[PDB]
Amino acid sequence: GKAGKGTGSFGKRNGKTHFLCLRCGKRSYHLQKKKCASCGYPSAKKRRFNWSVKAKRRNTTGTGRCRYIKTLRRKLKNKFTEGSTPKPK
Amino acid sequence: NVKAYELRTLKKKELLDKLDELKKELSGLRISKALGNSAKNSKIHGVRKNVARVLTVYNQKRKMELRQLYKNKKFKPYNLRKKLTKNKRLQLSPKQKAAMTLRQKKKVQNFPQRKYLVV
Amino acid sequence: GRVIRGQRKGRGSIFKSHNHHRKGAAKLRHLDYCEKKGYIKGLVKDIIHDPGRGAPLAKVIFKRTEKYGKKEELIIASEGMFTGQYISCGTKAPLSVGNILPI
Amino acid sequence: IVKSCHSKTLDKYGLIKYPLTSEKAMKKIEEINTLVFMCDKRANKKNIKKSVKNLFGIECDKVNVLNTLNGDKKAYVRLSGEHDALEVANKIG
Amino acid sequence: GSIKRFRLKQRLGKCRRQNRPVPHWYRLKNTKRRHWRRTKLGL
RNA sequence: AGCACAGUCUUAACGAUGGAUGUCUUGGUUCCUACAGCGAUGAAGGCCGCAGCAAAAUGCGAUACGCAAUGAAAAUUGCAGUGACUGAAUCAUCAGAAUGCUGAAUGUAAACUACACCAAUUCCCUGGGAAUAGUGGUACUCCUACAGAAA
RNA sequence: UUUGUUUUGUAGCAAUAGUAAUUCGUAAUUAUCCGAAGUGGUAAGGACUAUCCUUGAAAAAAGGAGGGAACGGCUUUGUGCUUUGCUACUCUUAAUACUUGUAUG
RNA sequence: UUGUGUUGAAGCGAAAUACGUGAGUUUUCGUGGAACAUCUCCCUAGUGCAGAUCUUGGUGGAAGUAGCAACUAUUCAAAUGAGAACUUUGAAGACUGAAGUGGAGAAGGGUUUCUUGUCAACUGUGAUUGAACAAGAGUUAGCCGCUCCUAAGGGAUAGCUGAAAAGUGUUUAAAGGGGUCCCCGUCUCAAAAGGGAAACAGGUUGAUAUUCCUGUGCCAAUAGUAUUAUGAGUUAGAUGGUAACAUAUAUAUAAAUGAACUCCUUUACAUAGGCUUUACACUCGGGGUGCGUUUUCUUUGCACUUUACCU
RNA sequence: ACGGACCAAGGAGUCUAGCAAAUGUGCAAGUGUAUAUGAUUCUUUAAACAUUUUACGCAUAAUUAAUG
RNA sequence: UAAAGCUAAAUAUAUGUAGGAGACCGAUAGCAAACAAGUACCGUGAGGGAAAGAUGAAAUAGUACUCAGGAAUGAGCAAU
RNA sequence: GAUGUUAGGAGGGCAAAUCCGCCGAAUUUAAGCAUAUAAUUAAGCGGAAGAAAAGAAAAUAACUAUGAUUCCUUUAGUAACGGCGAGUGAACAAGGACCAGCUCAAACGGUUAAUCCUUCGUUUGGUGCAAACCUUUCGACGGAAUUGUCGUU
Repeated sequence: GKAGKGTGSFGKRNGKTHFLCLRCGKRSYHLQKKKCASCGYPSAKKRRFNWSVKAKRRNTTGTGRCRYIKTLRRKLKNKFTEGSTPKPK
Repeated sequence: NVKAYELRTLKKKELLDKLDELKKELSGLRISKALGNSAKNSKIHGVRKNVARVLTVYNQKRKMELRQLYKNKKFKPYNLRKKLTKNKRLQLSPKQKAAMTLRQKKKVQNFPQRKYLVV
Repeated sequence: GRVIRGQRKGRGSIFKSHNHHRKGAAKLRHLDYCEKKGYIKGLVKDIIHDPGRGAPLAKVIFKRTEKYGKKEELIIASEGMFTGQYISCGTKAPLSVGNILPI
Repeated sequence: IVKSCHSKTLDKYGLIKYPLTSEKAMKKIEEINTLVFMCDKRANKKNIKKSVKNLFGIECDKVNVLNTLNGDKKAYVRLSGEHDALEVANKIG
Repeated sequence: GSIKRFRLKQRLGKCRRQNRPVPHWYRLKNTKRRHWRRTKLGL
């Protein structure tokens, strides 16, 4: 009819199925089944797949800040004992 | 503008008092900035850095005096004890790795590797 | 071919029973020493319609024997039983319409 | 785990950011004896009441709060009739 | 809608904040700009 | 002051449009070499913030485009402003301090800044003196030791 | 301490507010805001009648009842109980003071 | 190997009494402004384009052409402005016709809202307009909602399967609460239209209003001790009516003993049909007030004449 | 009959393994020094240089299912 | 001399990090990305995924002044 | 056995190029196709290290014999497998890199668990400015252990 296959039905496009997914922050959290389509947030694992190199590489490590590992880097070459400070003037 | 070495000799009381009055002056500066007044807007950076400095000195004093409290005692809190890598923490001690049974200890002691030459 | 309609029934997705307004399962009293060696009389407090089935059910109130209180039972009503009637259950219950006896 | 640094919970300096001086805020002071403040989002009615009490010698009658789109909380603070809202506004600017 | 969650409202405020132009004094030395009607933020 | 018909097509000169060509190159690619785990001591990832004027990127975490310390060491600047005549301005190093909400996420939840229970908690002086509704803890499985109940 | 007869009040809210007017420096004064009815449009309620091989949610929360466990106060003997001497006491709302971590939202 | 370059290299445009048969080579002028060649011999390859409905980019004739056609309809004068058919004001003619381009909301959007500027692009004609651009500002709740409950149902725990991933969810659960030894008992999420503690009126801004102001209320909570005060009851819990039942009016109907253990009620429910009551709506007549018609007629036509929640 | 409106730039028998033929080169009943080692070589050099007088491939002999 | 167990080296490394190179590519090439690139943007979602380098030695030489225009702009006897 | 917000601890997730287990195709080739091939591959699940895994003969040979594992040259496109079609395909010896061997069980020890752990103390000296760190052996306590720790081979 008037809500036919195309333009008519597109008028009823409200009520999204997906939302923000607190873990990824990406709009893929399926609201009805409470599960992220991008990372599977309720599950403990990350929902990666080897058949999508693109998807792997656009969210692997190093894509973000690396808030801690980047600090711990170069301590292998310094080899300072924890709690040590440079000798004062 | 205060440097980090001259206040290193203050007690915690006046250290906190200096922090408090410095925060109050920063708050006044921010109030003026929010108002139309804008002449003093450039001292906000200096006051903020002074707050950072006094906080650094106070926290370092507190941490050192807390370590003095758990000197030895073998049961320091987790933050006080070492923060190596997790697997380094779980690694066997060098003594444990070098530990040997009496049988192989006496074998090694009685027949060690020897240095020698040839004609 | 594809899965036929009869096959899809066992999946139990839309072929589950429409049971929202059912009043409960129709069961007699659980076997008890009273029922084994005597009569226990329950008062049929009400008779109601269970939307799934055609036979009316009977809300019957028994008095608990192990503790003070009243227990509620839903028993498929027999033709001719009426609210306010006492039905006896057990071996020694008299043979009359509505009573529960061993065969 | 023991903590050595002094607490970083939000005190008055940081709970109350600055007064609001927009046209609406400025008008409210003379008419309805109220002051408009900008606060950090983590504040609440009790936090704001205690903060203004111990930052300025003012006693609160009631606080109304809203969350702006700029990431802060706007607080309409009605002063009691014991002390008017204009001389305190003059005192702080 | 008129009724919103706190996180959604803060996200809307952040997206509005990121829509401002480059400061003029900085231009003495932007492209990630959106219009509410052309490109929906979908979030 | 005057004269060319118009259009269509061809040629040359000069220009428009366009961005080829040449020349550039703080980029890529491949090989060789060397080292190599991060996480309940809370990771990777995601949000949210942070500058005097500040959107992005970069950096950082309520001490928030940076603190302290160490080496260098006079600039830093768009304006404003800050600096010695060197713990000061700026780099570099980075061991100390600090490191928001989350996330394995782990008190219960989650399109909630929702709701529990247990210790009240934190700070200052050398037993007091203050301030705080704030702060910690509480997942599941398992190991070692312990406890009092069970046959 | 009862029954008949008047006045008052839009029953309090309430006119101080609104509304429509007339004036006055340009913010104030003044007057009105009351006598009756009809139609049945919408909504709700009530008391009913009828229909079903269709009988048309639950829980949080709240209430009623059945039952009858416990029993004054001041002092005292003896090992909560028996006891001696005296009687003005138990609940309920509100307010105040102190303690309690800061004792409304 | 041996050369060319700021006394201008590569490239490019036009060329040449030029050479070759030809791919080409070499020169001139102009432009260009920094590199270029090696034919001495050889090495190497991502090495030669007219096409592949080839790929990417750019540009044509079509062509100032098709077209700018639903929604009946515009006109006069003035203001602003560089500029006005489509900005504003006044007048007129009309439309929408309470099943409305009128008021409120939901989903969705996310600042489009308001004010002040403003016109590079957009607003398929214009444009001084604007949902465009710029700078500021704007969203106030114990009573409106969420938050709480449970539904269709989702997740999870115990198990049990499975290499795990996962599948099911009490299938041998020793699984929180209560009084004071016992009783009850998987957890958690899922409704902004279901259930549900409690608010009305007037006013106020440029933009918010059951949220602000004024006034008047209502709901929930209010720990322990001690004082007062209010009421009852008692020399261990009141009283009327035959009855249906009623009674505490203190600022305020607050108190009418009551455990364990139980049994109910409310919450709490379909559809159709008419009858009836009330409120709101509409309408008629009278009184008052203001306005309008008034060549003629008109004791006239129109507007106002109001009263919330709570007690 | 199909593709081609126009122009620029890009655009397609290559690389490796293995065999043969052809031709050039070295040595010749021998040929190839494999992996690896040494050595005042260590920008180039990841290449060049070297190999205490039955390693291995191919060839030097064929034929047979095969003992041979 | 099975049905028990440990063990370095020679070995591999389309990952991360840090170095050094090349008869490699030279902005339609080379990674998708020489740049604010897994960015903008598209899809409910899984995912898809660009375009975009060059003034000059020096802008611490980025166009002053005049005229004409409402302005954009244009012109100059003016100007780096 | 339970139960414990008893004391002290561990696991969980990310990351994968190399590495270790499982699970597991089809495109393709055969000029069709079904065994075969693709391939003990891709996808899927799980688990580690700077390497992993393998490893100290229940091995090979048949010789004048060799002597853990791994890797390189080769054996060798060979023996063999196969609608004996398409295709597939090792091992021993030989030359090298490297080179490393060991311990439980079982045996033996009872005029004596000779073992081990937890907690609390003592000093033996040292590098650090400090923070911290390395050595140290005398205990005492509470346990575990004869349903078997330790010593010998």
